[PDB]
Parts: sequence; C-alpha cells; structure tokens
Amino acid sequence: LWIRPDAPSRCTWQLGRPASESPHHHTAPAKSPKILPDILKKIGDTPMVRINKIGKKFGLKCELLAKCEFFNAGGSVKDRISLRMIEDAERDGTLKPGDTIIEPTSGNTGIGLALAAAVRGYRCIIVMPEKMSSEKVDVLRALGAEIVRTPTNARFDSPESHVGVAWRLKNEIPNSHILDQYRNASNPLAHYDTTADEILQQCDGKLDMLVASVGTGGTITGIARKLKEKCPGCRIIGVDPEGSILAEPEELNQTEQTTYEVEGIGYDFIPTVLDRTVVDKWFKSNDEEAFTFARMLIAQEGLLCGGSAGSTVAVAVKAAQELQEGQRCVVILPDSVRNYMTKFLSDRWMLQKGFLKEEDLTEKKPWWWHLRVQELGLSAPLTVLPTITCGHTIEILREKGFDQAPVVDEAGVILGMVTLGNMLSSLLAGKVQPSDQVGKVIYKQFKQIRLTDTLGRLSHILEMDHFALVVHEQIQYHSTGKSSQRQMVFGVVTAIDLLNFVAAQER
Amino acid sequence: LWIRPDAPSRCTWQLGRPASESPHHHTAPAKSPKILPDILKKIGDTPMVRINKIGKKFGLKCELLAKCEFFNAGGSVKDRISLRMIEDAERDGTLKPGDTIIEPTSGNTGIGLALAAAVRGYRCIIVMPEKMSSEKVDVLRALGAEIVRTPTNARFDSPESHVGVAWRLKNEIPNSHILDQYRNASNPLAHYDTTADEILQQCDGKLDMLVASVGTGGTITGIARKLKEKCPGCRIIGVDPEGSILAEPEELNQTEQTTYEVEGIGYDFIPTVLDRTVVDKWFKSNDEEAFTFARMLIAQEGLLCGGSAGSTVAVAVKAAQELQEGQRCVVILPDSVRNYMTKFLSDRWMLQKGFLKEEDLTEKKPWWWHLRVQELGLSAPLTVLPTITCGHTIEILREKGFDQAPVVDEAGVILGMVTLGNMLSSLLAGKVQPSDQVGKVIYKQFKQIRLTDTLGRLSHILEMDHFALVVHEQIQYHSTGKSSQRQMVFGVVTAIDLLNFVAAQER
Amino acid sequence: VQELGLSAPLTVLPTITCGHTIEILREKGFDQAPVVDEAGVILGMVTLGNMLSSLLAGKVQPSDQVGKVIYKQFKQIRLTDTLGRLSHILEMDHFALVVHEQIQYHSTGKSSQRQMVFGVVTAIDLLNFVAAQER
Ligand code: HEM
Ligand code: HEM
Repeated sequence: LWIRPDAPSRCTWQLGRPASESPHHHTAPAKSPKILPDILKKIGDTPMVRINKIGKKFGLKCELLAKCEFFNAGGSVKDRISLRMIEDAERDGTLKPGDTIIEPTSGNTGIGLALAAAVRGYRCIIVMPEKMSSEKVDVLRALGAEIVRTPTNARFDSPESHVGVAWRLKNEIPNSHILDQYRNASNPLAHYDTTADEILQQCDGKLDMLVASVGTGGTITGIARKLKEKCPGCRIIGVDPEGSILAEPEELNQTEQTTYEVEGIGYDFIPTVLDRTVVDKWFKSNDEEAFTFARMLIAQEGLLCGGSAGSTVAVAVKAAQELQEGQRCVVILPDSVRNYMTKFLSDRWMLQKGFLKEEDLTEKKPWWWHLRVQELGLSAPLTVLPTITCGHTIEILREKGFDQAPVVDEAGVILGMVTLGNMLSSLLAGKVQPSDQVGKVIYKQFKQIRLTDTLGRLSHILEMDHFALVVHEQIQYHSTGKSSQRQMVFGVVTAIDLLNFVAAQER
Repeated sequence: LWIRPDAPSRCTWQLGRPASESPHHHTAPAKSPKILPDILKKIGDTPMVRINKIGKKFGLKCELLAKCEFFNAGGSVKDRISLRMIEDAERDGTLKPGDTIIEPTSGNTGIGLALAAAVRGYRCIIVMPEKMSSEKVDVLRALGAEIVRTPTNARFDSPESHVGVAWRLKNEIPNSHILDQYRNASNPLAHYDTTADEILQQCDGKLDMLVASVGTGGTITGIARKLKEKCPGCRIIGVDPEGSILAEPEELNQTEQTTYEVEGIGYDFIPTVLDRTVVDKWFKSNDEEAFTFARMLIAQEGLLCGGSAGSTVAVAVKAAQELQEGQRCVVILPDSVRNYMTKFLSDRWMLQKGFLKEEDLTEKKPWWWHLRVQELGLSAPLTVLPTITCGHTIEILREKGFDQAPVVDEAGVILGMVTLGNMLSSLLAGKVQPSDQVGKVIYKQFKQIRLTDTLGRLSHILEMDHFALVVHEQIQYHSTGKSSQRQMVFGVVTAIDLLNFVAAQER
Repeated sequence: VQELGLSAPLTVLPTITCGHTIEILREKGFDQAPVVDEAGVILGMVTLGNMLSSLLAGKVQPSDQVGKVIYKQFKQIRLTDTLGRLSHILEMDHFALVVHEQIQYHSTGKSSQRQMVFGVVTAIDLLNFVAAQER
C-alpha cells in the first residue's frame, strides 16, 4: 500500500526536447501587482548579490555571485515549493478547502506549507526529524500547525522514518493528503519555472558555473535542466554532506556516521525528483567546514544566511579555483539565519560541539585578552544599606568624594548598586523626594566576576550587563558542625573603565 | 560638553513651503540594478500587503493594508536609517574609512549599523539597554561589533543612560564618530525620501488614514510630512506604550510604570527629530494587547512580524472603527520576528509573564484535552536488556505479535526503545548483522511522562520527541535513611496512538 | 602588590578545636587560614605544619583550641602599596596580611566599619613570584 520515495523516476525529459512536449502546466512569472493580495505573493524575484571579500580572500579570479533566496515569505528556498505544490494541487482538483495537508519535511518545507495553510485555512500536519532546531518548532506552534517528530536515526524505509509516520497518518484521518515533496513533479517544476528564469534574466544567461546544495533534489534539478537548455556552457556542481548517499560516484560516499549537524541537506536515499544526470561533478562538505564559513559569511559580507549556505560557499571556494577573468559563479543560499539562533550563531554551542577551538577564539583578540581582571584599577572603600534615604546618600557620596557605591544588606548579601548622577536626575524629575528611600532607584541588575578570571570573561559578561561587580567570598568554620558563608564587594568595573584602562596602557 | 537629545527642534519646515527651500540633499530613488553590488542595496521597495482576517473580525469596514518593512536587509525598519546616515556622513566628508562609529540604539538601529559597518569595514560600537532580547546580542556578536549595555531604568539625562555612555565613549576613544540617531536630520529624512514615496506610489496616494509606532520619531515625522504635502486628507495617527512620555496631550500619560516589555517604542524624553505637531491624534497601547495581536497576526495572516507590529495593529482595530467603505488604512510593521524567538513566541515566557491565562490557552483546545493519559490503551508486557543480540530480538518480538520493546539495564535504568520494523531494515541494509548487539540501533532519545499528566502535556511533549515513555518510579525503604529508588516502563505512547485513540473515541 | 597570587578562600574562628582545623585544612587542600573573630576583626594566622609538630610534641592535644598555637603578630598591607613597601614590611614581620576595609552607612551618622582578609603574602611567595616572572 505504501509507496517508496526512492523509486526510479518515470520522467522522460531529455536535453534538447522542446517545451511543447511537456505534459505539465507552466506558470507565467508575471510581475506582482502594486498591492500584494496577501503575503503569499512575496515569493519570487529575490536579489542577486555580488560577494566581494570571500571571493578575493581565497583566490577566485572570477566574479562570485550569490542568489539570496532567504528573502522569501517564510525565510527559505522551500517557499516556492509550498506555493507551487498547493497551486498545482488545487488546479488539478485533488484538494478542497478545509482538508488536512500532511507533509514530511526536512525543515523549511514545513514552515512554507504551514504558512500557506494558515493563510488559506488548511489544517497542516508537519513531520520533522527529531534533530531539527527548536527554533523551527517555536515558529510552527505560533502558526498553529500540528507538529509530529520522528527518531533521528531511523532508515527511510522503516516504519519509524519521517515518511513512514506521514503515510500512516494520511491513512488514519479521512480527507487528508500528502503532497509528497519527494515525489511531486511540482517540486522541481517551481524552480524550473521561476528560479531558473530569474537567474537567467538577472545574469544575462552568461554564467559559466553554478553551485547548489541537495537533499530535496529540487533546487538542483529544476535549475539544471533550464540552465542546460538555454545556457549550455554552465558547469553545474553539486554538494552533499559527508554521511549521505546522494553524492556520486560511490567512492565519495565511503564514510560511516549516520547523523550530521547540518539541517536540511543529504539523505539516506535517492529522491525520485533528483535528476542526477544533470550534475557534472559532486563534492562533499562536513559540518565544521560549513559552520566556520557561515560565520565568516555573516561577519564579512552581511549576508544573513544560515547553515546550509556555509557548505554551499565552501564548495564554491574550491570548485571555482580553475575559473578565469570575465566568468561568473552563481550559488544558492537556501535559508535565513532565523532558524539557527541557538545553534552555530551561539558561541557556547559551537565550542560545545568543538567546531571551534579556544586558540581560534583568542588569536583574533587584542593583546590584553589574557590579562587577569585583578590587574585593573578597582576599589570600593564605602558601602551603603538599602534602608538609607536618598537625601542622605546624595550628601554621603559627595562628601566622601565618590560617585557610586554598592548596596549591601546587614550580613553581606549584595542587592544592587546606586549611582549619584541617576539619583540626582530622579530627584530633579520628581520621581523621588530626598526623604524617599533609595529602594526606588537602586540598580538591581549585575553579575559577579572573580579576580582570577581573564579580561576576556569580563568582556563577554559586559555584553549582557552594565555592571560587573567584582566580589570575594569566604567560608568560615566554627567546629565542622557550624559554618557560615560570607562575601564582600571589592569594587566594580564597567566598559568605560575597561576602555580607559586599555587606552592608558596603550598611551 | 555633552549635548542633550531632547532639545527643541531647530527645524523651520512648515506645511506648504516649496521643496526648493530644503537645505538637505534628497536621494531620489532609482531603479535598482539587476545585480545588487552588495547586500546594502536590498533596502527599499518593500511590499504592501492587504490584511484580510483581522480587518473582518474586528469590524473594519475599510480596506486595511500593511507596509511590511521587515524584509529589509537586517530585518527591520531601522535599516533605512543605518544606510542613510552612513551615506550622508560619508558624502559630507565627516567620516573616513577605518573610523569607529558609536551609536546608541534601541536594538534595531544597532543591527542596521552593525551590518552597514561590517560591509564597509567600520569598527562599530553599539550601546543598548539591558531589556532588549539576547537574540539581538547573538546576531550582533556574529557581526563582530563591540557591544555595551546600560542599566534598564536609568533616566536619559543621567550619565548611565545609553546616550550618556555613548557620548562618554565618543569623548575618549580617538577617531570616533557618534551619529546620534536621535538628533540626526537624516533619520526622518530617510523616510521622508523613500518610505513616503513608496507608499504614495503603491497606494496611488489615496489613503485616508495611517498608523505608525513611535520611539525614534523618524517613522512618523518623515512619512507624515510627505503625506501631508502630497496627500493632505490622510488622518495621521501615533502610538506609544503606557509608561512613555512621547504621547500627547499630557492627560494620557498619567501612569507610573517605568518599564514596559515592548522592545523599541517609547522613551522618557521627546527626541529632537520627533515632529509631534504633524500628528492628528494619539493613543496608547499596553503590553498584553500588543503581544496577543502579534500572535493573532502570525497565526491568521502569515505576516511574520514581531512585538512592535502588535501594538501597531491593536491601535488600528480601534482608531479605524470610524472609517467607511472605499477608504484605505495603512500601517507600519517595524521589525521581523527573528528578534523575539525566545520571547512572546515562546508559550513558556508568555505564561510566565502572565500575558496569557491558562484558560485562554485551553478554551480553544479539542474536547479530549483534559483527559488523563491513563485513559489511553497502553502496555509494555516485555523488555530486553542492552546486551541482547539483534538476531535474538528479531525472533523474540515477531513470534509474540509485538513489534517494539523498551531497553532496560540490569538495575532498572531506562536506556531506549527498539522497533522491529527498523531492525529488519537495518539488517537488510547491512549496517548491522544478526550477531551484532542492539547497541547500534537502539533509539537514544525519549521523554518520560507520568500517568497523572493530561493529554495536553503529552501533546506538548510529542512536539519535541517521537517517543513518550509512560514510566513509573517508586522509593523503597530498608530502614529510614537506607532508601532506594526504582523505575519501570509501563507503556509507550506515540502520536500515532494518540491520534488513533482520538479518532476511535470520536467514532 | 595586587599583581601577586594572593588569595584566601577560607577562614576559621578562634574557638575551633585543633582537630577540626587539621582535618578542614587538609580536606580542603590548603595549609593556612586567617583567624577571624565573629565581628570580622583579624586575630592571627594558623599553619598546618606548625600545628602538626605541636601535636607530635605534646604541647597541645586535638581537643585543645587553636588559641595556644595561633600566631599573634602580623602587619596589614593594602592592595595599592608597591612591592617595595611589602619588602620593607617583611624585614620586621613574617606575615603580611592583605586586607580591605569598608565603611558601611545606615544613615549618615549611624556608620559602621567592616574588613576582610583578601590574601596573605610571605617572603617565600614574593621571591617565588620574582623568580617565576623573570623566568
Ligand atoms: C520535454 C519536456 C517534458 C517531457 C517530455 C515530460 C514527460 C513526462 C511524463 C510523460 C511524465 C509522467 C510520467 C509518469 O506519470 O509515469 C513526467 C513526469 C515528471 N516530469 Fe516531466 N515532462 C517534461 C517536462 C518536465 C520538466 C520541465 C520537468 C522539471 C524541470 C519535469 C520533471 C518531471 C517530474 C519530476 C516528473 C515526475 C516523476 C515521478 O513522479 O517519478 N518534466 N514527465
Ligand atoms: C521646506 C523644507 C525645509 C526647510 C525650510 C528646512 C530648514 C532647515 C534648517 C535651516 C535646518 C538647520 C537648523 C539648525 O541647524 O539649527 C534644518 C534642520 C533639520 N530639518 Fe530641515 N529643512 C527642510 C527640509 C526638511 C525635511 C523634508 C525634513 C524631514 C522630513 C526636515 C527635518 C529637519 C531636521 C530633523 C533637522 C535637524 C534639527 C536639529 O538637528 O535640531 N527638514 N532644517
């Protein structure tokens, strides 16, 4: 009953055959009106961005271009797929309003279909492998679509795979569909009708190479067929993650790990729409190579593009090494960074998975990075209690000659810090009166830092909080049966003082 | 030495004066090139989207339109400001490459300037109040810009306010520019030259109303002056958060809360660029309405927009009640949802800050939501130890009619669960052999659930993990202190079984 | 002087028994700890090596309090003072107890004073610091 997704294609398209032989409907990429009837019309005509620093740094003689396909409605290149598939299904009459649309997804197809459903009222059921970020869940719950997860390492044909659950669901609930992104011909057709046309029109149809990731089979086949039909000289590369079976010939697939940390590319089967014959050479790329290039993309060109583009530019800085002056390289950037905010963008996760190493983290930092905070000029001869009046504090601080002081309880529990200037501004503004206690103007946000920690830790703490209260704590022993813990503020540091210290040491 | 940001405007503009009197260069928009020379050219000509369900539900007789200004490069409506200010500064010659650009910001001018700096090489320092989400800190770090935080509740005039820290830095770091978004005339001028032109051209200049947030002063003044000059009949409204001072007349500001949870609107002063007299009427909006309307925007129109796009439509569903058929309402949606993923999009945070009550989150749920999980048909008659061979397991399970079994160690620790269907596929694929132990096929991830928790908790657990292992644990006492713990797998439930139960009970 | 490896994570009260001290300092990996009264007034220092020798000599017993072996004399030094001042202090006294004192205000006149031991430095540590920094 169930239909495999890896079955060989029945398609009969072959290079050189005129489009008049196409059994499939072709949609005109007509320009959208001046007022989009709804968000779904903001899918198409994404910009073609020239990329400067990466191409120059790694010795690319040819102009390197990137097709930014992360400014679609949902933020991905799986938003042409949802629109095209829904349009075609409704046109052919296979679907009616109010139906339930099940769709196994590698990620962004889930978001695209959820958005289209929420706009047109369909009840959507998305099935995702368990490895996908939670940021692709929080953006689905808000859309209201149901979400079902499947085990990460289940082989596609087994019942627990992320297509086995989808097909079983389609049988339990009546009046439900599976648009089947793996097999539907509308998947690559969307690209063959819009993605290829836009590239050809923008680049004047004179591009001597292309790159593109894989994992659906659409972004590569749908573009390759048109490019070879109208731009025969284009060398159409591929990509794949080390651990997938899509890449050919078999020699490049000889690695064993069954899971990889790039979300959206590679698979353990050949999708039916994947027209491999159009590829001209397959590379591979591995997690760290992808993340350490996504970070540098963001940092050096402002292209806010996510993980699956790191691999796609990594492969470019190799495959195009043989190009010469006057030729153009075109790449595809599948998705926006919004789906990886807790992933590789987070230093913590990058170091935890070791795609960076600490020496890489420090080599790029100025000289003073390793100096211990103990070396700064910091002190706090005075302290204040929370019960004092603001009128009393304004005189105490000035008569002592200090502009700020910590606020501590009777025993040592730090509560916050108070500053003269803010207190005076509050008094003048009338928000508090001199008789009023300081409890209404005390700064309650701060973070402790201990003397040993390097200035690097201080600089990574000031990114969250203005005040870094240097403190020291002691355990006191009575008889091993009674003990107490105590701490005392030992001066505070702030970005102002840190930069002043760096300047003074430099000067 | 330091210059206040709230000083009265020195501008002499007044309705009806010819444009030839403008002392400021106007950057007339021109058709964008087919290949953007870099990302900074994807700033302008964002779509205009009619909004269907919100307008109809709340009795808006008029066409309600939205200007989606969250498809700019940085994902915000503060990306025209960053581009325009940098370009004008360079044109004036006040700036040279390699300089340090310090800018106090509410969070989105920060990202815009960080992008427009990392593209051109400037060393950017961004000062930002502590209240802004960490999801902007993460996106700033990747861009490599220095970041400095300031206390949340510091009065603007105090030295510890974000403007104060910005000016103190500028006064000490050599070769440093402070573009001062609050005072620069380019801030509103950018909108007056581009934002107004696009709205006028798209909407045919026949809009009888407008809405817009405030907090910078630019989005409203810049659009308002042009709309009044060329579309005199537009009824221009403002907005503001309860707790801010920008709103007029003063009678509306009589509230005492000094902090509000919307990021980027309102302030404790009147920015100089804010040309208030162009407003025709003001309102206020409070946190809960804004967040609820942001959620009900996302869930019902696919317009992915963040917190400040909630207030800007909650205000519309009131101010436009007086409109009639045939007239157009235009709103401004500042930012993209990428900056709030941990915030209101997260049910956890929403409930924690109580902007939703549990009954609100439970009313719309189907009937079975309150049933207890023990209501389901669930059992686990047998178990297997990890040391068993796959050959043994495939014969144990098939003979009894069962197809899956938990994996339990000798003591009782749950290790994982194995499915017969996946084991057979693994054997056929050659990844394992019958002599091999199950350690290579055991699913590693699952989540526990106890018999008392409702099916709602189960449905919120299945959004993260395929398997929900219904377990049970008992504490056992030998004699008082010599306690011990034990746990057993009672039954396993999956989305398939939950949906099947719902269907069977319904039928 | 703040450039040294000065530290003092723990402290003891004068009434503690010597057995408790010999066990605490060893189980915590340290060998010396300041003796601080309840109010925070520094009283002296106690060292594991001397206490163990005293136990073996019979001058004290494990149940005995540390009051009979506490070192009585020292001299305070504040973190701002140069190593020259520390060297001219160590010519008179073995222990230089680095401390910090704070005035705490309830309301102007109703003031109070507090202090704590931030670290202890001795000629051994000073010379070792010089040697390591040079090398
Ligand atoms: C000369 C033009 C074309 C010819 C002769 C052609 C022929 C066909 C035919 C007869 C089928 C139905 C096969 C079946 O139902 O068993 C088919 C399906 C399909 N075609 Fe085409 N078609 C053309 C255009 C295109 C184009 C432009 C694309 C993509 C760029 C495409 C991709 C596909 C795909 C993916 C399928 C479905 C394969 C499957 O479901 O296994 N076709 N084609
Ligand atoms: C008839 C057209 C205009 C006239 C007569 C005019 C006149 C002036 C003058 C003389 C100044 C300098 C004031 C000073 O340096 O103290 C100024 C600044 C300024 N103008 Fe215009 N200008 C025009 C166009 C515009 C437009 C189109 C905008 C916004 C849409 C604008 C907003 C501003 C702002 C924000 C300032 C800065 C005020 C300050 O920094 O204190 N002006 N204008």
